[PDB]
Amino acid sequence: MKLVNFLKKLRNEQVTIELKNGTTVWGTLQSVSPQMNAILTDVKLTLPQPRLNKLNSNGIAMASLYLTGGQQPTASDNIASLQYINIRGNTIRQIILPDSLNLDSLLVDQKQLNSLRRS
Amino acid sequence: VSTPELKKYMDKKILLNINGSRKVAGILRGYDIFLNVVLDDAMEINNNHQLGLQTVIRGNSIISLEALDAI
Amino acid sequence: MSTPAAEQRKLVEQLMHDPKICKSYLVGECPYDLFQGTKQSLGKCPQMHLTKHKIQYEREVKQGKTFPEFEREYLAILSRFVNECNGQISVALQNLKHQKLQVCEVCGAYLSRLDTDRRLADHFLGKIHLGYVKMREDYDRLMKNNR
Amino acid sequence: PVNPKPFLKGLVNHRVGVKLKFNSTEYRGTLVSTDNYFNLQLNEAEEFVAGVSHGTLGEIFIRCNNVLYIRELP
Amino acid sequence: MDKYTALIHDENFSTLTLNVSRYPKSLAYWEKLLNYIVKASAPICKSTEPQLLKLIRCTYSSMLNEFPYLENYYIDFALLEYKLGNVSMSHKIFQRGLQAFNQRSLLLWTSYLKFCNNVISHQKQLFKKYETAEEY
Amino acid sequence: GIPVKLLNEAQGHIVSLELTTGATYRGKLVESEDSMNVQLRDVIATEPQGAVTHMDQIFVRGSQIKFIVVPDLLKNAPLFKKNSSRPMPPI
Amino acid sequence: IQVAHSSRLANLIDYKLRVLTQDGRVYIGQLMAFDKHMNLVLNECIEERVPKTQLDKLRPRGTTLNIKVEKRVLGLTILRGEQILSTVVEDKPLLSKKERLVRDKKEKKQAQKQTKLRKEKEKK
Amino acid sequence: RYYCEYCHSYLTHDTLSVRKSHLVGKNHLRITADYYRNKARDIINKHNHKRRHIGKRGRKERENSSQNETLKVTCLSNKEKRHIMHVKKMNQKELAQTSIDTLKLLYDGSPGYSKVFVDANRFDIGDLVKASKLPQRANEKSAHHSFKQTSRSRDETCESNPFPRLNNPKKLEPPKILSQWSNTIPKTSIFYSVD
Amino acid sequence: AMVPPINCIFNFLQQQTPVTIWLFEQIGIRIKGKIVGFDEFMNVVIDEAVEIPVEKGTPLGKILLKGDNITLITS
RNA sequence: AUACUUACCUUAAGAUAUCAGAGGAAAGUCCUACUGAUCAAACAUGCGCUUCCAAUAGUAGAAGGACGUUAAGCAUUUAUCAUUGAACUAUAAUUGUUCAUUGAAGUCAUUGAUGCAAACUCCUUGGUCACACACACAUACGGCGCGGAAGGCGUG
RNA sequence: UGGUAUGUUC
Ligand SMILES: [Zn+2]
Repeated sequence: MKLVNFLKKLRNEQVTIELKNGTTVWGTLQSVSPQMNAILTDVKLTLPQPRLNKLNSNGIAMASLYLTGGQQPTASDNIASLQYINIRGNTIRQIILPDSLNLDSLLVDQKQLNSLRRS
Repeated sequence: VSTPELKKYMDKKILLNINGSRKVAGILRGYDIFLNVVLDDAMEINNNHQLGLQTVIRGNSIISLEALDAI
Repeated sequence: MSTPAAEQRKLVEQLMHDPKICKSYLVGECPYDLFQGTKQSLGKCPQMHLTKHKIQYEREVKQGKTFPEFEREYLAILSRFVNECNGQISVALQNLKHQKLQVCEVCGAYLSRLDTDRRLADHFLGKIHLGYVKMREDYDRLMKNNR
Repeated sequence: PVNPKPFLKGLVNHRVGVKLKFNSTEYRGTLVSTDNYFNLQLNEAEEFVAGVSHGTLGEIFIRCNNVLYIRELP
Repeated sequence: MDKYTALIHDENFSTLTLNVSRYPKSLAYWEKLLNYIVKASAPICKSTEPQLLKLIRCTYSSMLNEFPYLENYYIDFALLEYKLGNVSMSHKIFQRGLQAFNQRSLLLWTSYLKFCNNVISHQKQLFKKYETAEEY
Repeated sequence: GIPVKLLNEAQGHIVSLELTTGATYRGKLVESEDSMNVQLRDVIATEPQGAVTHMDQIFVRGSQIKFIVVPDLLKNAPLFKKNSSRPMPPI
Repeated sequence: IQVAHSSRLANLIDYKLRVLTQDGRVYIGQLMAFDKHMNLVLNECIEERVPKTQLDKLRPRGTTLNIKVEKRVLGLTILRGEQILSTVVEDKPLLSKKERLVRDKKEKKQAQKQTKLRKEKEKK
Repeated sequence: RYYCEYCHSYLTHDTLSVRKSHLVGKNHLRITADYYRNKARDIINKHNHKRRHIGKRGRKERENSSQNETLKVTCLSNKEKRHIMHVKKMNQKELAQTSIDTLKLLYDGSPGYSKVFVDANRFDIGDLVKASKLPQRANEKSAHHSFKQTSRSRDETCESNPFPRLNNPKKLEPPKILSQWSNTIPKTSIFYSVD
Repeated sequence: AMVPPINCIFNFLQQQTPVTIWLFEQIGIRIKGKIVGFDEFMNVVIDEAVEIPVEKGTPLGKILLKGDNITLITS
């Protein structure tokens, strides 16, 4: 069992990848590499403010969003809408999956089932 | 895998910065393939207090290792 | 071998009296080990060699309780290679007897007088020549310590 | 002359205290089983974020990278 | 004893030092005294004896008070202070040597700019040094 | 892979590398390794808060490197060629 | 600019990338090569960063924000993959896809001719 | 395996010793030097055009060109342009290898000369010139060149050469002028200088 | 003659020479003790361990110290 | 070029789309110029598909730069630490202030740095294509000239 | 059964 082979099965679905910065990437997912290198397409990077007034946020990730090139210049919040982002795998903390997909079809490892039938 | 190329730095005084702040200077006696290094008569440069007769440093924590001698 | 962590485990596993321990490595240089890298390698050393025995042996020499029959064992190893390559260098001198070439015993192979000092220095810094040099001066030092 | 892997095999089903590297949090509990990566499973464990004991914890799996040291307790 | 005390108990250091001290303006004595000091440091490195380095800096700087127009020794004292590692003191030695000549010397400006090229790494300021060199 | 081999192309040419601490180093590249350990010689060293010094040699562990800047002619190196044909390797 | 939906980092050779690193710095340059560890080689990449003084203009509240960005120029750099965080595409290649095809067929011809020559030369 | 795209040659299993021995090989080193000489030559002499986007000239433009005149075009022959472009490429090459080294000639007797201008005794690149020499393994080239090497030591004092002018120097060499403009010069000098 | 660092840690074990172990900073303690056994990964076990803030600190008895943390092992 | 002399090497394994169905050498294996379904690649080929493609009826403009000038612009802010002596204020061991002395380090800058803003000059890039100098449009606008660039989707 | 490298001879 490697859950990366689970995650490769998704391949056309709106996910939200929450990275270790705090930045969250919402978008249609294309392929996933065997090191969890997500490639999303129609993405909407955003950085959630912490709802308490005095607390700032990540400052480095503010710089990273502006420097992507996609921040809307009139925009109030840190959002950056950009076609084609590519994400190196060690950055992903968690991936918010869609509500609709059935886990009990997808989590069946074909290779584990293959060996277990064979042996 | 491959041992680092420090055959020319053996038995010479050397200053390396452990982590990002500490600076340790000693005589290089041996090295490993992780760039662990053991140097005699170390001192921690700031007054600077000596460490001990024989120390080893985990090369995870070494950044750079310039040599304060001939080579 | 592959990942570095696996490579160390072999070294530390090797860190952690004569039935399963070779004597020639423990006295000095095991002559199995010395030209195993080059083409004249007879093969692998069949008796096991450890670093822990070498540290224990340095402890035993440093305390002073040396046991010389071990050195007689090592000398019994050296005599074979010394006499065999001495026969073979006389074979080389016979071939050189029977474009200037000379035969160097201390590598046991051919050189020329025409070549300059730096190429000849390159040949003199070899696995074969240095294994031979440690072998030979250790042999003559053991012989003069016997006499 | 006891190495770390026999040291952890020796502490199986014995009281041990593991302190994580972060907050000087410590979990004191009995060691059920250990991995090759020294992942730790603790049973009947208690939690000490300082000297202060906050609670009791049923079974915990402590991830291999976080632990600073593992000691045998009196 | 260290290499410093082997230098300070040498017979030659007494006579060379003492001839300089007798005859301050003759300059072959200063050059013999300085060459001997620098040569008795077989390799100049960042770990050579700090007493011996302090002795070298005192020798060159006193010679450059006695003979303020020797261009080549301002350059050499700057390059020695570079090799020891601190480029700031070598800046100050070049600017001291330019000041001895009222800024108007070609050899010191040429060498100070060939030096400066490596170590400025700010472009407006590096070019302002060429615009200062060009008016003198 | 190609980037590590490009670093092997740059031996003996002035390279500039910035470490992960923030320091910058510019000097000749004497030796480099498959692990990216580099040894710079006659190196001008800029510390993170900006002080510059001169070092005779330095060995940096390649894990700490952010980037390396090699000479600009090496874009014409032959390891970048896509369409390339080999001479049928020997036994 | 629109990028193909099934375009992996092997397709995007000679496009102009926008690589983002961990310390908040953006590297912009023509992509030359990549590797297993995801460490790029960028041809004319220019580093940019937001200074700490300009940074508080990014914080959420004029209409458009104006950020003076400290940029350094470096050329033919290799990045290290450990530091890379995400990559975005800025500009298409110089040559068109058709014209790129023409160049590739030409280069295959010339290379095959040269190794045919080198073989027949080593025979004689 | 290891393959050298400069040398176009495969070798057996690369060990750092074997590969490091190859990369300093002589045949390899001349082929690599040739490779980058050719690529620098190409990125100079690549003769390729920008696209020309031609706009329809206005009538108000096209009257004022009708006034002026046709202007004659000078074009060389084929053989003429063959010769002249050889000459121009030769001029750019020798103007690129020209360096101005007068200030080293002028300071040739000064007291601290060896330490600044020999360049082997400098304190910054003194060790590096020592390291740069070669393994020098073929000494037959060294014995074929039968000059004396004649090194300047660092230990020179101003006692040697007390009076520089006692026949030891030669005059400064006159300023070079452009050979195409060599009839520009004034015909006779002002004073009568013997010899 | 070269001493590799495995050999230096093993000599610390074999002579029982008391070591000060510098952990990496932002933790801010040091471990004094004696090395009983060491790993391929540089995990060490320490008998009569003391931890010290950065010389009044608490005693620990015998610990297994994970080698990812250790910065210096000095004597 | 040959030849000879040495010196350095002479290796991680495994695999080539998936699922189901028929056949051959009760469990599984292997195979089928076998057969379905899915996937992926190449090549053709289309969509009233979507975006973009610069004055000459004029001396322009668009996109991106400048590691360009005005420019010392305008407004703020920075330039060591320890020891000893002397005067000095004082609730005070003398905390504050000034002058000198020994030692220790010390990126250059102060015409800098940082904040703000404007004018000007110049570089690269493009179908500077063809037919037109036109009264349109609520289902809001014949997207009903030829190409080119880039994607989306479909078929073979 | 090899490769690269080195230098000599012709
Ligand atoms: Zn080659």
